[PDB]
Amino acid sequence: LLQYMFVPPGAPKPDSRESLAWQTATNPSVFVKLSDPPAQVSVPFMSPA
Amino acid sequence: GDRVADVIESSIGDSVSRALTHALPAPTGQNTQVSSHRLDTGKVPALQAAEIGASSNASDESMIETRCVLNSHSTAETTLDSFFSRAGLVGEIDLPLEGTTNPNGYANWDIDITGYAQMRRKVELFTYMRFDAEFTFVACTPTGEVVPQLLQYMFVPPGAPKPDSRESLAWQTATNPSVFVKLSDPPAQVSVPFMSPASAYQWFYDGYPTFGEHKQEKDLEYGACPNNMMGTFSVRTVGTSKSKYPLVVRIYMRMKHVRAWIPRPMRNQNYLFKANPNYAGNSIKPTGASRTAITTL
Amino acid sequence: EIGASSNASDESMIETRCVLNSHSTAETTLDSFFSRAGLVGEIDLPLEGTTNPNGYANWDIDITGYAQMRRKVELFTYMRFDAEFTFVACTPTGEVVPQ
Amino acid sequence: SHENSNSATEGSTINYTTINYYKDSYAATAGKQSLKQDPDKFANPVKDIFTEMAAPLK
Amino acid sequence: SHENSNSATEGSTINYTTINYYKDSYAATAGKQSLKQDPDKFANPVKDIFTEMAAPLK
Amino acid sequence: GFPTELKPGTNQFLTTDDGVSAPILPNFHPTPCIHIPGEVRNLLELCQVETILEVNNVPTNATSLMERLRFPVSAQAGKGELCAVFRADPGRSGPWQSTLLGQLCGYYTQWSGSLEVTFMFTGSFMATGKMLIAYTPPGGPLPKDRATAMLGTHVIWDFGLQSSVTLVIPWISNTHYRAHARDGVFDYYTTGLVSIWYQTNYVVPIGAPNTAYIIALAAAQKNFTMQLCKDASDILQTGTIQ
Amino acid sequence: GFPTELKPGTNQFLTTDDGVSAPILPNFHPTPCIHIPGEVRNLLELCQVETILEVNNVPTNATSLMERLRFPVSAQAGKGELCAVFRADPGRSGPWQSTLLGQLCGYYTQWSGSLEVTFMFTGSFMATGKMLIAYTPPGGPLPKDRATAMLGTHVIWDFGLQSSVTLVIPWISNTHYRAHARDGVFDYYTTGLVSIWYQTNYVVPIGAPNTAYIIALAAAQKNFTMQLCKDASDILQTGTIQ
Amino acid sequence: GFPTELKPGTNQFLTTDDGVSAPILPNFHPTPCIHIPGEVRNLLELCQV
Amino acid sequence: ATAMLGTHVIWDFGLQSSVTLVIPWISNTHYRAHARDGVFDYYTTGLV
Amino acid sequence: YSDRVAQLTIGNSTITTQEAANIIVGYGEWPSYCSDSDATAVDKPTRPDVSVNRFYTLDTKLWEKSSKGWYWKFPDVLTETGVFGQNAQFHYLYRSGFCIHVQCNASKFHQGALLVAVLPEYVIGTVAGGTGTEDSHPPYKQTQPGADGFELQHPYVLDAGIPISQLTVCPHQWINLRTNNCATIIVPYINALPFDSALNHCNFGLLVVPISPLDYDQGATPVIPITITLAPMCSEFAGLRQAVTQ
Ligand SMILES: CCCCCCCCCCCCC/C=C/[C@H](O)[C@H](N)CO
Ligand SMILES: CCCCCCCCCCCCC/C=C/[C@H](O)[C@H](N)CO
Repeated sequence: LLQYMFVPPGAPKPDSRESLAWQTATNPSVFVKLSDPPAQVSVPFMSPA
Repeated sequence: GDRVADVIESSIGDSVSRALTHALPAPTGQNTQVSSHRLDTGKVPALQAAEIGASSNASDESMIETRCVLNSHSTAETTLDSFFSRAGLVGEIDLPLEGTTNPNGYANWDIDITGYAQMRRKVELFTYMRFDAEFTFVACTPTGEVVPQLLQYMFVPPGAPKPDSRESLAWQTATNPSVFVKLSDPPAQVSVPFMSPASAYQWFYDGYPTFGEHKQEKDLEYGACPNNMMGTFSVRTVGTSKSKYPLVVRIYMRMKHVRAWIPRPMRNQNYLFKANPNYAGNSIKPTGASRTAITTL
Repeated sequence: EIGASSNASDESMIETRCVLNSHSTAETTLDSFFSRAGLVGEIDLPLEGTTNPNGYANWDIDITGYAQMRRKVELFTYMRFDAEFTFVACTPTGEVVPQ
Repeated sequence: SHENSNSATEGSTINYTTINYYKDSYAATAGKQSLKQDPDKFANPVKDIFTEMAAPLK
Repeated sequence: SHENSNSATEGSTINYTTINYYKDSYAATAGKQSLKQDPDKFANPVKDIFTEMAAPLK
Repeated sequence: GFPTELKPGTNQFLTTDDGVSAPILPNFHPTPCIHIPGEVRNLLELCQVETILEVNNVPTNATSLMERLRFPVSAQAGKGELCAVFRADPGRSGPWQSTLLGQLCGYYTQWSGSLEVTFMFTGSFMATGKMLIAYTPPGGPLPKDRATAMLGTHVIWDFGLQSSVTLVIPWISNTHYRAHARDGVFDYYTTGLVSIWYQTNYVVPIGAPNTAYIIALAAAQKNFTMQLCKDASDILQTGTIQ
Repeated sequence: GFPTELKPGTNQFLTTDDGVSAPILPNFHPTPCIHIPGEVRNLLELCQVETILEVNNVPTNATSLMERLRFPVSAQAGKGELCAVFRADPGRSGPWQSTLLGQLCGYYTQWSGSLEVTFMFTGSFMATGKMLIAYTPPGGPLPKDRATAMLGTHVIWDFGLQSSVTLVIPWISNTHYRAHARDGVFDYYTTGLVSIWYQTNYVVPIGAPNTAYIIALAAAQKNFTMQLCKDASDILQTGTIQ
Repeated sequence: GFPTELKPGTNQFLTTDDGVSAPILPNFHPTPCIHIPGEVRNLLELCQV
Repeated sequence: ATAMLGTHVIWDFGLQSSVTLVIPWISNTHYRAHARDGVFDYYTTGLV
Repeated sequence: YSDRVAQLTIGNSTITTQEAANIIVGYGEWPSYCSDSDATAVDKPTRPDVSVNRFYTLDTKLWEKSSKGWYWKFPDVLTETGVFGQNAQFHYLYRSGFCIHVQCNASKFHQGALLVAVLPEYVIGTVAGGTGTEDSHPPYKQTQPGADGFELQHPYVLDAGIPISQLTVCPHQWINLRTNNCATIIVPYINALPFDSALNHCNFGLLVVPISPLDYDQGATPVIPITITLAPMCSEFAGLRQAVTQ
């Protein structure tokens, strides 16, 4: 059971396998099993330019 | 005359809350009109009195010659729904084979959103909040392995019989909601309505829930509003013989249809306990980083 | 003695204010009170025991035999309803097996 | 009578447009929201407002 | 002739609005229900009702 | 085929979910529903029906159990002696637990509205008497004496042709709803205390009993509603049936 | 049944996905929402509310922490001495980290718009003084002297009946939005530097203090918006709660 | 629920399939697209150069 | 603390030198005879 | 017309001031009586009006050159004071907003600035044994100080983990000695309930705390007192019983 987490610029980067940042109270994260088919996500254009 | 005048005129019982301000639509950020130089006496925007208690009304058009800007930056990302519709960790339930913790494949968790700082501080920004919820339950082994086990999550509202055994009679669930999931299946997800007796949940109850004398005994019940104590949460194995695998259940809460009310300053000290704003007294930290001198960077 | 309940309203027992009550009574209906799945049967198929040992069990359908679902139902004498049955299968440890 | 009206935000000023499949409307999506603000409620809750151009204390 | 009418509550006073996918209507949801009550059936099944203001035994 | 994604929640079995499922019997028709007297449509219809309030609590000795349904009231040779007293909380233990409202409340976590407790005097016709019956809202202790009892909601009851007076204990709460008040921190949702004093005396002529009994019936008013479905507070099974 | 294909993404749990899921409580109705004063509808409503800008940074000695909320300003016996200076970057450490805007900015990666920093003078009424307050846009170093400081956006502040002047630091960026400028390569999104000089002097009569304090309040203008949701820059937990 | 059969092809990840998938950012709005000189709309525009 | 419980006025020293305390006609009778100084305290007006 | 000269008359009370800031209306919302659609109790409430709706002078702290600041918890401040507190004791349910007039005046050769703030649901935390390993709770005299109020343990942290660095969110008003000499805050009934106990629950907390310290030369006045005055508005009481206290 994996957890992919998107960490936008300035957000707390995980420094451990069990870091406190894995609570994901705001920044997007996905919980997938390897049994499940590939996780797929749509992403908007998010540059300041 | 008849009747008395000080009753006729009297505004006693006036129902509607007199609004000093109405809300205007702001889909885009405010546009900026063009500005020119101004050398006058009497018209002075920059000078203000903070004593009043109001924020600076001085607009940038009157502090610097400005161009025209058709601002179409959306303010949608900064709404209570789109700020709180983020599933965060609110609970971790452990079911080890043999340990100090629950060893019989039945754990009870009195539902407390706090106990996890990130989801807490974000929520603690407001004093009163009213919302529906979307709960997700992730089950696995302490290594993250997926195993063929069958759990039973059961919602036990206040007053309902709490399970005292892995094979308790309360697991018949004739009325109170329960969910039957395999660990093979994807995370169970459930929508939850706003079920407080009050119009909103409170993250802060400045008082006691009981009457009488408040000696040093019943002093720990200070700050305990039962209106946002929505009962306990129970997990099964299921029975009847003990499980074969170590299990971990993580609860995630997503808020929808959110309506917070009065704003609150934002925690700057380490959370230490659930439903209790205590803090380490000798380890008092500044709200932010600090530098060596005010004249250096 | 008559056999009727108190017709006395609170407006005539105490000076009362106006209350626009909008509390819903939907939660207290026979459908929303009985649309709760409860335990009504447990069928055992052990490998070898006193109970059924050949992987075939017969259960004459009896809602009772489980107090919680029973007492809730026993509130009324006559009931008429459609039903939605769910069958949960596993091992005595709760393990899922390819059977 | 349409469907159930048991959303937490029922009867509010806010105009939501949401998606739902079940009879209970609180199980619906967060959905699209109406963008209305009122900064003066918190930023300027004074009784007698003076103009931007005006000297507040006089 | 529309669909089957084999719900247990068929032909009753109650007005249900339910969801269904199969031809047999008894496989439908519990659905939304009409809120009607009749307390007097059990709470006041007397023959000659007297007023609230009245003395019952006279 | 038609593109679909499976959201979290699949394969789960929510016991209270109102979905559909496959039918075992194609074209089966239920036997026509004939008329049956006294149909129930809403549980509030039953909650307005009065039932015995067991204010007298004495298990001694499982033979004198029928005494639990009545008050002892007698010719007090004093003034304003306390007769009886009990909690107004319906879902709490234990006098309300004999009432149909009490058990039906046991299937719901939240309630709201006024309640009615009707007291029937079962003395002789020759027996007379006036008694105060006080409802003291949340806060405040057991009224030590009658003088500091009447300060709340009360009714003066005169014994006569009409056996029963009804004390309406109006919905007095801070919240719109009350969860069950039991029995520590959850006292926040208490309804209060009902006490019974002698306004004057239980007065009897020469040839009639010096002691009589009072029966208390209880139900909910018409502004009564219930909101959240819980399991019964007590499960009646030990350990396996049959 | 109806032909369907499962696209990649099934069984995944996206924590920010706005889908629906099964309801636990059929026909449950939330208790009616009474009126509560001061409802928040958009976080920008709170971002326009001014809060203390901690420009003075001294942890010494965790008892003199309250000094962090104010400037020292005194009767300089010179010309145009530097008073104080700080970064205009709101999401960066550290003076803006005391403001409500600073923390709310900590929940967003991108922002845009003008900002306002209001300075209140807390000296005696007898104390007077004029001071320059300069905003130097990105590029350019700390202004070594006042003469090469005024070359940017600045305001001349006169002490008087109105305690506070407000320096509006207008939205001056190349991009439409600014990510948090911290602290190496991401200096691309810096907002600039705010410095405070003595325009003339802090002048006092005979019987009044030679040293006074200035309080700086900060908030966002009305052309302010935020765009991308991140976690809080600092998590407040070590290591387990309760 | 609504009766469905799964046709062959489920759980497959076709790298060129133009389907939809879940969005990470609710109500995110891309920064407005200013004017940039010389936009390409079709690769044939470059093939004539 | 046990003085303010009656009719009172908070006076701030400033540009206007004088505040005026209006002691309103608070009597049971329509008129007051002179209150001096024993039994005739019935007609007292009070204390400032 | 002027902005700094104000007069506040409620019931038989009257406050004058010549050196003030404008009046703050709390959350931009005037205090009001409870509608028949928000209320839930069926009792006909008492609205005593003039007798209880009036100014009360309850405390006067001495602002010394090194003070951490004080606070009061509403409406526990009046519970033993006047005929307001009498109604709050004999009754179970209570509803009111307040008109707080904090006042403190000095010379023109004094300096310093107070921060008057009304923080709803001001829950107070304890120093957790200095180290953080003790789930202790505040005594009754700290959470419900009443008349005399309570001095802050630490002012930076607001004795609750929250920073005073951003207290100016909730309705506030500065008392800066060189401009104003009094603050005035009008709050409505701020609660998720139409009524509450008034003894058990405290709707909000008044936080009077200096940020820029009081200072003065060797002049002829070192005793500078801050005085707290408040006045209940649109007061309602329901659920009558015997007299009950703390
Ligand atoms: C199937 C299980 C569903 C469980 C439903 C639980 C919903 C509970 C909603 C959250 C209620 C507010 C949370 C409590 C507040 C804080 O944790 C403390 N009480 C603070 O004092
Ligand atoms: C695929 C298997 C479906 C099984 C269908 C069984 C439906 C039976 C409906 C319930 C009938 C009433 C239950 C019996 C009542 C009590 O248990 C006892 N008879 C009481 O005397």
